[PDB]
Amino acid sequence: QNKDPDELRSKVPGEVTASDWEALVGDTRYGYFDETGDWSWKGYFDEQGKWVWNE
Amino acid sequence: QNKDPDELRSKVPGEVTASDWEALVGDTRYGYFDETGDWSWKGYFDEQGKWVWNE
Repeated sequence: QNKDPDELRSKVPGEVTASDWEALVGDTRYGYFDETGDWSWKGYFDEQGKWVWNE
Repeated sequence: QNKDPDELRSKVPGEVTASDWEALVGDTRYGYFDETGDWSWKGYFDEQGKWVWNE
């Protein structure tokens, strides 16, 4: 399983890679599957590599 | 000379590092300074390394 929202950040600080995002695909803490069946995100990694939300 | 936002993208494909954002700092297209001098971002890089706005 994945880490919880407050804590989560990229394996390496300041560097976000495809793994940092793909680990989160399908995990409904971090997004949802839209009308068409397409993953959409509820946040993103910031310059630091910290995960932030949209709102 | 940063590219414009539709064309912009990460220096190394499949990877985003601070330097990719560092180049944008003080490019008013991509963020702005508040009155105390903090820089706010108007968007972020996505998994493909493309700029996207906080819509």
